[PDB]
Amino acid sequence: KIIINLFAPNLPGSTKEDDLIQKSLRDQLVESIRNSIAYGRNVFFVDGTRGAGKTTFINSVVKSLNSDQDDVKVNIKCLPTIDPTKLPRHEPILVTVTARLNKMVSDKLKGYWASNDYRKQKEQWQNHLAQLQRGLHLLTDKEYKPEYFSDALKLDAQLDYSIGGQDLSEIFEELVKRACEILDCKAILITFDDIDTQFDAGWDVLESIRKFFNSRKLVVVATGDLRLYSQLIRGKQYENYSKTLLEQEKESVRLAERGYMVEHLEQQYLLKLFPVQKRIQLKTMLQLVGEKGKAGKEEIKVKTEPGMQDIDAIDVRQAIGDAVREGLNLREGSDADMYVNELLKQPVRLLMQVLQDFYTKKYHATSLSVPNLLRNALYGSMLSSIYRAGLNYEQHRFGMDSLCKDIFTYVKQDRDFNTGFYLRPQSESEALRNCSIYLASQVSENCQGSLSKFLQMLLVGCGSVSIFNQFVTELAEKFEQLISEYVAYMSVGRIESASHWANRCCAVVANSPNDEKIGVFLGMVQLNRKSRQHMPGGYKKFNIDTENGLAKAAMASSLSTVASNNLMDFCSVFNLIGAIADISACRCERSAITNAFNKVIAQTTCIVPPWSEATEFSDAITKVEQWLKNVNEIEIGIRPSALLIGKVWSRFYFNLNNVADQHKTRLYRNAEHGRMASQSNAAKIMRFNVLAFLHAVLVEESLYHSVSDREYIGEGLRLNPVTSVDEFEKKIKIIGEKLKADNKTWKNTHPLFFLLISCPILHPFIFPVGGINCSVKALNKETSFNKLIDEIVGDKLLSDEEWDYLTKNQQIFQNTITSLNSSTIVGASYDKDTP
Amino acid sequence: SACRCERSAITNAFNKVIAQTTCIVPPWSEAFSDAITKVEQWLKNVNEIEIGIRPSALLIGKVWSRFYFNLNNVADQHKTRLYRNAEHGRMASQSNAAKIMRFNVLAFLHAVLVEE
Ligand SMILES: Nc1ncnc2c1ncn2[C@@H]1O[C@H](COP(=O)(O)OP(=O)(O)OP(=O)(O)O)[C@@H](O)[C@H]1O
Repeated sequence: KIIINLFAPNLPGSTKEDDLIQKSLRDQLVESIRNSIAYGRNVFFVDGTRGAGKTTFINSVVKSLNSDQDDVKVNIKCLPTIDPTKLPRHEPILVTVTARLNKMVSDKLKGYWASNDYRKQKEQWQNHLAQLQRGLHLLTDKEYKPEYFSDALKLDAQLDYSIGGQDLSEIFEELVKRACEILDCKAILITFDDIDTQFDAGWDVLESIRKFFNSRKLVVVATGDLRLYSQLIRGKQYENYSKTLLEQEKESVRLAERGYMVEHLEQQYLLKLFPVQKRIQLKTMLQLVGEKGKAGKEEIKVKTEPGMQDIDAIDVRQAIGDAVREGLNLREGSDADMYVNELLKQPVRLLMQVLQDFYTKKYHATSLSVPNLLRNALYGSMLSSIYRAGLNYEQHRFGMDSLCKDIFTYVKQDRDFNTGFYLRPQSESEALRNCSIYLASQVSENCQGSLSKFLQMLLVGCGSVSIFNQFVTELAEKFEQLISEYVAYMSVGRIESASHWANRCCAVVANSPNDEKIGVFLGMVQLNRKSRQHMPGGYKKFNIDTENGLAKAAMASSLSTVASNNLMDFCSVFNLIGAIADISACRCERSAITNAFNKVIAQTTCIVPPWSEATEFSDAITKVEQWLKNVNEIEIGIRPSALLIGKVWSRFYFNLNNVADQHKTRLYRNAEHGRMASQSNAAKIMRFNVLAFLHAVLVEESLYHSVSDREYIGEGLRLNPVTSVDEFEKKIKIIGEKLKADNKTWKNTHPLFFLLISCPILHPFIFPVGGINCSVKALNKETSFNKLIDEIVGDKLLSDEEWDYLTKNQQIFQNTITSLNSSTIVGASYDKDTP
Repeated sequence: SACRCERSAITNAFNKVIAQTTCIVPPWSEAFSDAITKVEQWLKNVNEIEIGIRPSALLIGKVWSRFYFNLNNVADQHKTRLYRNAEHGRMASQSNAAKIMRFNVLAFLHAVLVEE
């Protein structure tokens, strides 16, 4: 039963019983210490990294040994713990030990009453101390005076030392023996604190232990890190090599053999001092409480509130679980517990300061933004790792712009361009591992409570590194110059708008001239700006004026042109998504919504990246204004994570790869008004580009969104819709009834998909006139698809007569695209027809 | 091979291994309801048998070595046996994609079998 009170100071000095994390080792060491005496140098080493609690451990060992020392068969007196870092820089350790030993002895003489025995054993003690003072210069001398030879040849004493000469260890050995007689103890414990704070001063501890602490009446307990003593020992065996030899034999053959010798003298210097059978490894908090399935060797509980009852105290893994899950907006499972495990493997001081800072402000805040509490808690603890890894550190500049830059500068060092945006604690280095949980808190804090910041992190944050894992990585110091150019061109960290990112993102996927020269790309299709001959069928140069209402608005938000030797023109889904990320940010006023469609269309000049060789429109605004009304009351309960945004991009990116190549072929002569799956056109590619985003959001919303604990897709193969709709239709059908079963609505369980499926900007792209897979029986799926969508959003996207025109083989369309199918894709050969 | 052999978790874990996994090229590049049921008793046997598994470092290394070399021969001898007609056929002189992957799987079973 171990309970840690977070509102207590929780310091190594101010830690009483009943909260010792190391209670199994404290008892195990003490009995093993007593066993050694009850049965030669006797040194116990308590291993452990920095912040493990080594000072707190020995502090408990002395407390558990000084109690009932005379009430047990083997009496062991303990000196106060010696801290090698806090001692005077030049004070010998033997001086410190003797000074602390003299105080213990003198205090015992003042407890005696028989003056005959008091005076008999005080003359001996003063004689031994005076003899130690006489020979103390042997340590603090830079030369050997010839007149000291008389001291070695003096025998004017009754000691009758075994070996001749003024051996200081011999003088100290009987000094300890005299002290044991006075204190009436069978041994004396010399506890040495760790040297981790300043480890160059721990050499005197090592040399003193092996020289003067060899007696059977001395028990030495020294803690620290063997990884740190090894560097101290190795650097001192190198000082035994003459400087001239090192300078004259700098070549590898003899240099390597010397290094083999030093590591082979270091190895046995540790084995001589701290024997393996006596070392004790301090267990980190993960090894105590254990995992969910593995039995917890101990039971650690945390008092997360002031005045909390002992029964009320909650388990530490649950306490970390609450902070990690709510702080990162993350749901119970492998991903949430992967962060919790990493926080447990942290040094105890670092972990106990994350919890202390998080739960102190959490309680104080109520007297909420839990992700903000964890962001500040992790910022302070992982600050040394943030500085090392080069992440943003100023707190007045925290925001979306200063976060997407951090995600790019993190995966660049992590080298995980495929899954780095997940921000999982997987990096081998501890600095990048520490930043991963801090960055995850940053993403779960900024994007929380707003849909606009979710899409900016999706495109600018997660996307920018994927648009680097391809289309920029083939060009690769040159790599650091490529990074410098790429982030300056795309202006990540200072983006003007999400749409502005998409237009630059259009060029990089365009300034990489793909094979077959077809102007069909990942999530973007090129369209001709000029008219020529040789165009069969109804294919024609794209004209924006053909579309009406939302149809004109939807393309205007999607069209993006880049200035080059010739003005390329593109229709991307990133521009469509970036437009949504811009409308959501602004207010519900009509004036601001109008500018969103008109931020890029006719006032931007997207020069190619340097790494290249060369009214009814008011009705459209009304629908967007109505949708923005929904966003401002639904997005307040959104809980996006760094995992969800990373996952949603991953599926959305994978689909855009499938639809890119699976439609690079089906661009045949009769593809206009495509009705079979073997014919595709600009209305087909863009329909599944948009439907890819609506699916990636849909499938991994229920999978990973923290608002709904349960899973509503159920168990099955989560195939994604490419050139088809049944894959999307299968999942959207089966989700609907489960919420009715659980008495939950579509908006309070999948707020992200509900908002994006009800966005009028992408509504014309869901059912383009050109893009409809009205097969003999697949049209029933789309008929169900339209019915499901019309019920999710609450409004009929297309009227009964409007739907019949798309399926059955004039009409004006104010809600669906019209001229996209007739558009001519650059680099497409319109000579081969569908067979 | 997961823990607790939970009929739902085994189903949940089975859908992960069959889900399509897409990955990008490395930077150093120049370019079933009754199916889950049959898995249940397999984990019933695994949890009551794997306790006795005593895999050495040499065992794991050696089994791979036979496993690594066999797939070299399979990818080399069948590298030219993709003829025009009847690769499924009747004899071993011709090879198809269903027997390149048959001997690749059989190589793993053999390498485990022979050197265990
Ligand atoms: N038994 C314990 N109970 C409560 N908190 C503990 C305990 N052990 C360690 N801690 C926490 O971990 C921190 C580290 O303690 P400690 O000073 O012993 O570590 P150290 O870094 O190994 O030692 P040093 O201060 O000598 O460098 C403490 O300040 C405290 O916050």
